[PDB]
Parts: sequence; structure tokens; C-alpha cells
Amino acid sequence: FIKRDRMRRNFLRMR
Amino acid sequence: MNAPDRFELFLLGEGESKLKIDPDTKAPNAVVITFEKEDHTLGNLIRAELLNDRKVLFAAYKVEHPFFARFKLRIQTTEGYDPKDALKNACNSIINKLGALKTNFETEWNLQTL
Amino acid sequence: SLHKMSMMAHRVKVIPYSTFRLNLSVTSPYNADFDGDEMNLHVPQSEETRAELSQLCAVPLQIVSPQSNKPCMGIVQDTLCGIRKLTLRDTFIELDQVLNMLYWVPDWDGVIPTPAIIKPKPLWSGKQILSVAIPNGIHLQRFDEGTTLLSPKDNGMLIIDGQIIFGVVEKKTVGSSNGGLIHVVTREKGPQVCAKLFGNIQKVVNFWLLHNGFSTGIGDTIADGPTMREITETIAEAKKKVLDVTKEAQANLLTAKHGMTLRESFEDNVVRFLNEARDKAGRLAEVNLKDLNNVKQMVMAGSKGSFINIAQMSACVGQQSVEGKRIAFGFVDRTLPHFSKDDYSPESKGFVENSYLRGLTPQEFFFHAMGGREGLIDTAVKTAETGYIQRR
Amino acid sequence: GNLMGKRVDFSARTVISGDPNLELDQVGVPKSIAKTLTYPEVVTPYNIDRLTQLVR
Amino acid sequence: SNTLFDDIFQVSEVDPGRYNKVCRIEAASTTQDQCKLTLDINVELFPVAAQDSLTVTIASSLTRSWRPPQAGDRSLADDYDYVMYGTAYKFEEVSKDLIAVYYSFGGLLMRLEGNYRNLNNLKQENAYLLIRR
Amino acid sequence: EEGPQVKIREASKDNVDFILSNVDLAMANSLRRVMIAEIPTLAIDSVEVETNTTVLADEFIAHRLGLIPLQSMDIEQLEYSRDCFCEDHCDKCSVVLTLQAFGESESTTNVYSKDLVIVSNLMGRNIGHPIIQDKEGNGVLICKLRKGQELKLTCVAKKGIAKEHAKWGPAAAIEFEYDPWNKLKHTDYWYEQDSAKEWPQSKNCEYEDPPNEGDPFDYKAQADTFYMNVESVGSIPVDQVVVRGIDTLQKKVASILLALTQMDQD
Amino acid sequence: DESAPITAEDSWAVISAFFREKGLVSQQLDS
Amino acid sequence: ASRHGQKGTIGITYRREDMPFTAEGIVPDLIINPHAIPSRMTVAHLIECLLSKVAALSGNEGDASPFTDITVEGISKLLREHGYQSRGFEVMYNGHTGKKLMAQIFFGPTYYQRLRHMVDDKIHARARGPMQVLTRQPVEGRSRDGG
Amino acid sequence: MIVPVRCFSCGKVVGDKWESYLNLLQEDELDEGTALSRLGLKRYCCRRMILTHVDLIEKFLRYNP
Amino acid sequence: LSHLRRTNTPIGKLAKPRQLHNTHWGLVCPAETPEGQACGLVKNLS
Amino acid sequence: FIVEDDESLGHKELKVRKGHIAKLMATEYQDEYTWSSLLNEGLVEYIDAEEEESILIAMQPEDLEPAEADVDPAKRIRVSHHATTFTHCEIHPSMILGVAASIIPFPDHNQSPRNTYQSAMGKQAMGVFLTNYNVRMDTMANILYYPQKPLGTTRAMEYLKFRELPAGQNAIVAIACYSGY
Amino acid sequence: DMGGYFIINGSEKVLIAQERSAGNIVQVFKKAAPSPISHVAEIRSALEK
Ligand SMILES: [Mg+2]
Ligand SMILES: [Zn+2]
Ligand SMILES: [Zn+2]
Repeated sequence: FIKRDRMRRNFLRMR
Repeated sequence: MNAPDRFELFLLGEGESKLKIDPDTKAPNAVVITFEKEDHTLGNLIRAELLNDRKVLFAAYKVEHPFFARFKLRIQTTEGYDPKDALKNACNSIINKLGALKTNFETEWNLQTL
Repeated sequence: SLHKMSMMAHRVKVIPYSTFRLNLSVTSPYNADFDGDEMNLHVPQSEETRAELSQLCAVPLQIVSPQSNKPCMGIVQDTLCGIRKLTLRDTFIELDQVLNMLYWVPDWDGVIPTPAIIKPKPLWSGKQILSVAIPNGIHLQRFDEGTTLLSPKDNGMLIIDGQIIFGVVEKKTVGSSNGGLIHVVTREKGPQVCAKLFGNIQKVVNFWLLHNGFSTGIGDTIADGPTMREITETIAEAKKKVLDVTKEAQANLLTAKHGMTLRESFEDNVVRFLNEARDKAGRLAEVNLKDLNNVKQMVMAGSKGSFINIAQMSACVGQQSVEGKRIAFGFVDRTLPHFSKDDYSPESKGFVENSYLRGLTPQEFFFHAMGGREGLIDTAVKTAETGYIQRR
Repeated sequence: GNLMGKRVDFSARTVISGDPNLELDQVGVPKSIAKTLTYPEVVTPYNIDRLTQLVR
Repeated sequence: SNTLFDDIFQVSEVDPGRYNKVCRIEAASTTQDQCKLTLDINVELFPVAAQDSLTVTIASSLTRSWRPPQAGDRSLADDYDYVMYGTAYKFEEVSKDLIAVYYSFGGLLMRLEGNYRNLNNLKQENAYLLIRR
Repeated sequence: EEGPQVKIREASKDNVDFILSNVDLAMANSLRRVMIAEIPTLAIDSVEVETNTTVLADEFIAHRLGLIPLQSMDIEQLEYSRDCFCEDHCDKCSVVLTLQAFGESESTTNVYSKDLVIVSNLMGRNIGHPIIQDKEGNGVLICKLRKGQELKLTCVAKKGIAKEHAKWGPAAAIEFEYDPWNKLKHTDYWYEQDSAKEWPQSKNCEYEDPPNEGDPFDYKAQADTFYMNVESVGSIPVDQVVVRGIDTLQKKVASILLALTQMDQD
Repeated sequence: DESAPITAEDSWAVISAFFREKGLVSQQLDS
Repeated sequence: ASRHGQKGTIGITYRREDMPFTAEGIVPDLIINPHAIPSRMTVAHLIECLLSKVAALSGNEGDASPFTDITVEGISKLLREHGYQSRGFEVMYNGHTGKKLMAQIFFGPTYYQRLRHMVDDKIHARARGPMQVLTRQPVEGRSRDGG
Repeated sequence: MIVPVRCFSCGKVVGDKWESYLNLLQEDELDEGTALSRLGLKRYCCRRMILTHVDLIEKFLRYNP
Repeated sequence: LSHLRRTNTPIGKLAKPRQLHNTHWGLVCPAETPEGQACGLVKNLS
Repeated sequence: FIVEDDESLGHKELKVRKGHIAKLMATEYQDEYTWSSLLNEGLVEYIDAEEEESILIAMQPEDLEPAEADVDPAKRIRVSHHATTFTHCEIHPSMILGVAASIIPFPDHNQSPRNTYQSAMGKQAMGVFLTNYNVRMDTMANILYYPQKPLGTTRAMEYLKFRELPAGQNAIVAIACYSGY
Repeated sequence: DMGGYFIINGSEKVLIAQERSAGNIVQVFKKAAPSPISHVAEIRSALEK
């Protein structure tokens, strides 16, 4: 429903 | 700029009395009290207590316009009962109800351990 | 200043704060909003020019306008919405509040009316205590839909000696109507007596509504699950009724209407179906919306909104149009590059399948914006054109 | 612009906002505006007394 | 002062219809056949189900500013469960003998068919409706 | 014991959860009002700015200084300058606090509630101490500074009530609720299908017995029993927001009797 | 997976890359 | 004005105690009229508010982006998960009496903008003042002490 | 500009809660939802206060005097 | 930002250059235009 | 976006793949693969209105690329991917809008003119217009004391830098009839 | 700050993009009902550079 900004945490934990 | 002073809400002016008791012409044993520098806090509370009086035939209040902290309280009573006394009693009744609430909240807080 | 009424004479009330304050019922003749509107005040200087203002152009005199031989002022917004609410069979008032609602009427004879209900609990009706603002000798009679003297639906209006006997008070009664409660009170009791009534009705109704409250939310646009199923289907069957005609015309079987091209004939049928569709879909939501629906409640009093507003928000927005016709192929044989060529479909020529609640598609959004812009221009152009018409 | 229409003295203008506690025929005038606009009242035995108070 | 109509009725139907706190009743007189009754009732205070048996009374008493009954004991015709107050607004001649009267109790309407209560029911504002059982 | 009773559910430094019973709604509501509106507190009211090199405007800072909570326990010992006898202010009617901060650090330098200094003489009463509630003991962050960024100002804290400025608000939101099962039919629940399923249950639904379908509507019923929760800002301890609330409302009603008496002299 | 189809949520990684390069007044500057 | 062509001026300012309230103790900063919605059909204003409530309660930054897969029924499910009546209504109590309003109000956060027209920059009155040289008629404009 | 002292709507002091909010996010690796709640910002009026605040002062400070 | 992405269509009048053309799709904003004299003549780039 | 028949594998699929998407996000997280990289890799193209006349664009990629061999009632009613001749795909339909209308939350849920009015009002608004406002000596300027970012924003606002320099506050609003004021 | 403007004697100036009909373009238009001309083929020929 909301805008996901936690993509710094997601891209750091995936790359 | 055209804004009235904030304290004008609660401080009586030059020759302003808290109460102005004028008699109602339309009905017998009826009066109209104009409370100055007061609002719903006091109005609704007094009006309500007056309704508990069996000898009180009519009780209502109105803040005629919000820009001004003042209200009109109309009291009508049964014969041989001064509406002034009706209000005097209604007030005493409120104070005594509050005193009870103070001494009981005090009681309960002095029972709590936080 | 397009009216006699765009300039009226008023009684000064010196107040605090930097805005000119006006009674809401005088909003209509001025054509004023509080969307940030400003107004001019002109002070007369002669004992003679004041007399002119007071005796010839004061608001109470200006009440029943000669433009339409009807009153140009009535009850509006909160007071209109709340008056319907107050004057229901279902609506009853406990003593505590009856006494406040009486005191609030500045004229009130000091006589507490005998309650409609006595024995179980002294309760007054909305109708009852509103009739305290209605002056004696005011006699009104109106029949709506199927109103009988035993008004089953609480239809019509029956005021006798200035007392409401039956019927809900809404736009037809307390508005700026031809047989108005206002139109009658003026003609019968005086423009002065009538101006007082504006205030009295307001003072009561507004007070009652302050304490009852009124709102609107997304919930009020939400129509029933099965009712939505019924709408989706209605739109669907209309789309198919359109295709059936679209293939009929492509197979050269479609016969042209007298004085109309095959194209003119086909397009007429299409836009007739797609409109029939929007109307039916909306009428489904309209019916399915409960009496507790805040949008329906405003539509009912007549305070704001109409069917099309409900229809478009809840069920289906409908076909978009520019220059009398469905969105034309601005591109070579297509309305947008997102479509194939020679696509006459409801979807291609701008039929907005969706409601405002559901949200428009990108195509729907643009076609809506195309027709929308035509509005803004036409308005701009008419404001100009009518300006000069008035002056000449 | 100068004859069928004129800009005029004893005139005021501000934002309007509606009030449920004014009577139909009243108009709320901000104190500042009331304090600027004037009426030329002639000193007569009727007002002589009031008028000296306003001047005071 | 005293009563103008008294009869016991049998509720044939009770109807709300878009109304939460009020219902329109339909009842035939137990005693007289020529008599019928339609009446709106605050079913929140006085509930009525179809097949109920009710005594219905019309009295001229028991201008005047309503006084709250804070008055300990008073002489009301309070020997009834639900009481209303309204105005007679229509006098209908439906046929020879057969006549109907319309009463509004602050919007809550009522129509009463019959024939005999001629020398009783007046176009009188003064009309208290009283119901028991 | 006597008349309207109280039953405290939960208590902390900042919140009182309680059940007020045998009271009339008007009384419960008036007490609610008084608690926000008319209980006196001490708040910075005059800010004399000596020097300001901050990124922040003189008055922006002045306004924040107002909203900072100050000790108002012994606020009765302080006088209202309005009715004090001094030219402007004195120790009987005001608390003077100085704030002096300079960006000594190469990093950002902070200015806090803790950085205020009482310069006036407190006459030994608990007043004017800026309320610190955080873990680190810094309080409110007034503003931030660079290097040459300086802020020298003087404050005059005065007795006041929320009707003059909400800065003298001793309480934050007051929780107020009655009749969780809408037994009084004081509200008409908006719905789509079922009013019960759609409208969430109250916490206080526990503390009151449901009505049961079979039971008819009780018209006799009156609203007594009000579930409440008073939250203090920190100026006055929560208990005293309730007690001073009761007292202020009492003194208010009292003043009317007194006024009614002066009237019956002439 | 390396050359798998794109989601609509992926559009924003391209849109983000657009402005990261162009800016919002690209037209004025380039001209 | 809201971001939905919903402009308006202030009428009155009421303090916290005169204002209506949630049992929770929350009070509005703004009170806009129900009437300003049907004629206008600013459904997005309503959705803004619903989503914004959820966002505040959840510590999110709600996506009000146009061509999304976000629905009112979706947002509602989340708001009821947070303990509120799914469609944003809230039981409110009248500030003067403390009595529950019969109505349930659509209460929630909404982004409002402060517009550049302040009343005290517009207010103007004149009773004799500067006149034009040529026409000997009043001058133009608030600044110039115009008529 | 800088974290408002107190919530506009209810007046609960949110002046202290800034640095602490930011540490809950950064160091504790908490989400905004639990962070606001740990600081005890219960009603959404108070949540919107901190949650939606833009601390521009930090940008302004970057300029020379 | 909006001002630096503005467009002026000099004309002159009321007609067809004011309306939102199909071809304006994703080049010019369908909603942003002034009301009145410049309605549709002052376009705004997408 | 360029859509070609390209890979023998399946149908007509979009030139850009999940690989390029992460390749771009590597450079995004860095603050080597730019917008220019997509342009010279020929996965993205520039199309004017005259060229637009020869192409066929899909709105969404995913919702407009495979083919049929339940559905959410709440969602809006969409069209079809029946075209096997797709040449290009739209990056995002919300890119039809410009700066002003991009600040409008859910404009697809409003009547078209209401959006045109809010497009005009955002100019009459107030907030931080630049961070150097203290240093500037403008004829007039207004700065909102405590600007708040909006609770509901568009994916577009990220590029408009709205969250950094806002133009309003999140007010607790009640849509109610109260005093009639 | 984004640039794309000029500082002229102190004030920031925006050069507003001016719409024009493209040159060197063949366009055939139908002439109005009373005209002694049925249709016209127009070309706005000008040197681009
Ligand atoms: Mg306007
Ligand atoms: Zn002193
Ligand atoms: Zn708060």
C-alpha cells in the first residue's frame, strides 16, 4: 500500500 | 490585526460585572442572567444542575456568538422560589459534587503505587 | 453586478477580525462563496441617501425578486441539510435540548410546547420544535409523488396556523421555491417578519445540527458488492450491444436513418447505448445506497449533489465528448497510439468504463482530460460572450 | 471609466466569510474598516450630547 | 375535560419502512365493525407486534406552558402505557354514516374510520391519544 | 465514598487512566474542558534577544521558547504580573531564564531545554525549571549552530492559562468515552452490512455488560460512568492535572456565588 | 533470471536513471 | 487548499476544548464541510485521507501515485487492522456538551497548503484620500490609499 | 525547519524525541512504525509530527556564517 | 520547476488550438493549463 | 521502451530485462550504467508525435505482453494485450503528467477540471523554495515555519524533490458540520 | 537550484518556449463555402539554418 524506501537495506542485503 | 486581545476571553472589562440579572418579560417567575468572560465550561454545567431542581420549570443557555466569551442563562421557577436562589443552590450542589470527586480522586491516587 | 440584488443595503454590526461577515442565506443573490471572495462596502453620507438604502434596497425588501416572481433567497447548506434531518418522523428531542432549542429562537413567547409523546418519556418531534420558528397564520399545502392526507412516505408539506402537521422540510419547502415557506411568509407577514424567520430557522436547525453532527467519506461512494457485480454486467452487456451494431455496420447490413450517413446513424446508436448504460449503472448505485448514505442525505435535502454526481463517483463516469462527438482519431485512424487502426470500440472512442472510486485508466484519464479541457474553454468563452450580452 | 463609472471615497473592501449568528440584513464590519469610514452627522439638540462623546 | 372516544383494537399489521424508531400500525375494532385505525407509534418506547390487543382513548384533557411532571403525584389519565398529544387536521366524509378523522402528533399521523363519535371528535387541537396493553 | 466516585485503572508520571462514576456527563465534560483550557502553568512569555547568528529567525526561536515546559508545581506561589504591583515584572510574578550558546565545536552545536539558566530568585518554590523527560537529560532541542553561530537571549516566564495561549497547556489529549455498547443510542452507527462487525469494539466494552437482543430499549437510562485518560505534558504531575482541574472548576462555580452575593448588597 | 521479463515496478528504476542524467530542466540547458 | 482544487478561507478558529474529539483524545486541526464533496467529486481527497491515516499509524509514506494497483478496499483492510472503522469514520464527541455526536466523522490526516492570500494583506477602507491630477477622482490601489 | 516542540493537535512534547527517533532508525535498525511507538508517540497526530518532519536546518547550517 | 517547463502558443482567439489534442499525449500535461484568456494556449511539458 | 519479436523464446517481449534493471540500480546505489547506456544499447528510443503515428505502444509491460489460455472486484476495469504487433512500451503512464499535476495524489480518482484547478493553485502555495533563502534578497518571499513532507505522495515526487522542499503540512482533518462557520 | 534561467540586471529571467508551426511542410486545406477556391496546398519554405 505505501512507498518502499527500505531499498537501501534490500539492495545492500541482496548485492 | 482586527484580532481582539486573548485575555479579553476571561478578564472582565471596564465596568463589566460577571453577572447581569435581567427579568424575563415573556414569562412569569423567569429571569435572564448574562455571564461575562465565561463559556460552555460553566454554562452547560450550571444549566444541567438546574434541571435536577424539581422547583425549576425552565433552564437553558446560549453563547449567542463565538467571538465573545459570554452566555445567557434563562431560569424559570415555580411560584415563591426566586430563580436567583435556584442558581445559588445549583452552584452549591456543583461545588459539593466536585469536593466529593477531589477527596475521592485523592483517595484513589494515594492508594496507587506509580 | 448583474442583478438589482448584487448591491443590497445592510445593517452594520461592528465586529473583530479582518473579514466582512454575512448571513449565509444572502449568499445566493450576491453569488458569493467563501473560497476567498472579496466584497465592497459603500457608506452613504446624507440622511436622504440612507433613507434611499433603507427604504428601497434593504435585504428584506429584496427577498421576493421580480426576476422570477419568486424569492431570491432561501435556506442553504448546513441549515438545508440539517432541516431535513431534524424534521423526520424518526427524529425526537429530549427535554434538556428542547429547552435550549427554544431559548435560541429570540422571539419565542416563553411557552414550552406540550410534547408529541407524553407517557413513556416526554419527547418532542423535530417537526414540532421547528414550528416554533414558523409564525402563526402561516398556511402551506403541497403534494408530492403520492402524498395523501395520511402522508405515508412523509412526502409533501402541510403547515397549518404556522405548525408542521406532516412532511419533511427540505429544498421544496424551506428553499427559494415558487410556493415557498419563504415566498408565503413574505407575502403574508412582511419582508421584515420573513428576514427574522431566516435567522430563527438557522439558529434552531444549526444548533440541532451542531449537536447531531454531519459528515461524508469514501464509505459513502462505496456501493454494495452484488450491486457492483450488476453494474459491471450492465456496462458489459452494453459494450456487446455496441459490438453487435459495430459488426452489423461493417457487414453493410446497417441501414442509414433518414437524413443521416451510415456513419452518423451508427455513431448515434453507439453513444445512445453507452449513455443508456451510464444512466442505468448509476441508477443501480442510487437505489442501493442506504438512507444513511451521507451523499444521498445531501442529495435528498437538496443541499448539494444530484444523481449524476452519485452515478459518476460510485458506478460509471460515462462516455467522454468533444464537439458533440466521441473522442476523434487525432492520429491517423486511432484516438491514441495505444490502439490499433479503425477501432470504433467504446474503449477507443473515450467511454469511461470506471467510476471515480475505482479510478480511471491512462486512456480513460486522457479522454476525460480532453473533454474536461473543452469545458474550461467553453466556460471561459461564455463568461466573455454573456458579459457583453448583459451590457448591450 | 470616469463618468459612467468612478473610483469613489467612503468605500471599503475585504475578504468575506459567512456567519450563522448575524441576521439576514446585517453585515459584519471589521473594527479597522468601521474606524476608517465616517458618516457626517449634523450637531442638533437630539445628538449634541452623543456627538460630544464620540468627539471625546 | 373527559373522554371522546374509547375502543379496543386488534393489530393487523406493523410497518417500519425506512424508519428505525417509528412504525405505522393497522388495527380493526373488536367491538364495532365499521371502525378501522391507522397510527404511527414510537416503537422504541412503546413496541407493538402484529396481533396485539390495544385500548385506544381520545380525551380533551389530562396557553398552557408544559410543566415537567417533577410534581411528585399528579392526576394524569396515566392509567395507560403510551400517551401522545396532537392536532385534528382533517374531517373526512367517506360515505353516509362512515366518517374519518386525521390526527397529527408532531408528524406522527393517525386516521380513524367509524360513524357514531360525531358528538365527540372535534377539529380541536386539544386531543390526547392514550394506549394500554 | 461520598457522591461521584473514581476508580483508577492505571497510573504513571505522564498518564492517569480512571473510571469516573455517579457523575453527570456535563460535569465530566466540564472537568475535561478545565483540564486543557484553564489550569495555570508557567511558560516563557517574553524573549529579549541580545545576539543571534542562527540560521533560525529571532521570533521562530522566541515561539519555541514559549512551548518549552517549565516547572509549575508551586505555580500558586507565583503572582500574575497582570495583578502584581511592580512596573512590568518581579520575582513575585516571574521567573527569569538566560540562554547563551556558541558554536565552539567544528561539528554541529545543539541548544536545549537543559541549557536554560534561572537568573531570577525562586523564593524557594518549585517553579521555572525546564522539564526534562528524555533518557539523555537534554530536554527539548531549541536549535542547532555551526561555528561563529551564537545565540544570547533573556527570558521572562509568566503565570498563564491555555485560553491565552496553548503554551500554558498542562495537559496533552484527554481520553474520554462513555457507553461502549451504544445502549443510550447517543450515536447511529454508519454501516454497509453489519454495524457490529464494521465498528471496532472499545477497550471499555469489557468494563460494561452487553445489552442482549431480547432486552428492549432502556429510555430511562442516563450517562454516568466515563472512562478517561489524562496525559500531562510534564509541567504539573498528572494527579495534579486532575485535582487542579477539579479545584479550578470549583473556584469558577464559587466565583458565581460570590458575584451573586455582591449583587445582593445594593 | 539475468534476462527475465520486467515488472511494472521496474519502470521506476529506468525513470530514476532518466532524471539522474537529464534533470528536470534538460530542454532549457541543452538548447 | 488541499491538493484537489479544494480551496477555502478560515471562518472561525476554535480552541481544543470547543473542538469535537475522538475518544482517543485526538481533535481536528481543520474542519471542512461535507457539502464540499458531492458536486466536486474529489474522491481522491477522500482516498488521500484514508491512505494518510494508515501511513501515520503504520509509519509509512503512502503511495498516492496515479496508475497503481492500490484500492480503497485494500487501504480499508489495513486501517481496520490498526483498530479503526475501515472507511475512516470515527465516533466523535461534541466539545461543548461532551455528548457523542449521532454522526460518525470522516477523520484523518490530509495535506493542506497555505496559500499566498492573507486577509490582512487584502483589507482596505477609504473615506476621502488621494485624488488623480487629471481626473480629480480617487486614486487606484490599497498601497496608494485608493478608493 | 527543526523538530517542532510539541504536537500541533494535542500538545504532547515531541521536541526531545528527535535525535532519539533517528538513533532508533539508524543504530537500532528499526522501522519508523516501531521507532515512533518505542518513543511512545501513540496517536497519529503525534506520529505525523515526527514521521513527516523535514529537518532543513541541517541544510541551512551547511552555508558559511 | 513548472515555470521552467512552460510553453506559449501565440494566437491573435476562441477555437480548436485551445483543446487537448490526441497528439499532446505524453509530450504536454493534459491537466496543467490556466483558466481564461490563456486556456490551452499556455501548455506545460510532461 | 523498445519491444521487438527478438528472442525466439516465447512471444514479442520488451528489449529491457531484469538484468539491465539491477545494472542501473548498481549506479543508483553508488550515490557506470546510465540513461545514455540504455539509449546506445538500443533498449530505449526517442519518439516525437510524427513518428508516434507509425508505432503501436503497450501501456504496462507485464499486463500487456503474454496471452490467456479470480479477478479483484475492487480494481479498475483494464482493456487488453491482444496486439501481437507491439513496437514500443510506455515507461510509465504517469509520465503523461507534468510537474504541477505530478503533486496531485490519486488524480485518476478526480473529475478532470478539479485537477486543472489544483495545477493552478500549487503556484499560489508556500514552503521552502530553496535552502539559500536566508542569503537571497528577493522582492518578496514566504517560508512556511514547519514544512512537513506529504503522507501520500506520487512515485513522481521523488524527482520533483518535494519530500526535501515541501509546500504544506499534514493537517488532522474532520469533514464535519459543526458550528456552521 | 536547477538553473535554466538568466540573471539580467539582478532578476532571474525564464525564456518561455514559443510554439510555432513547423516550416517546410506540405499541408492541404479545404477552403470555406463562399471562396472561388476549393482547396489549397501550402508550404512555409524557409532556410532552417
Ligand atoms: Mg470564488
Ligand atoms: Zn511583579
Ligand atoms: Zn498529538
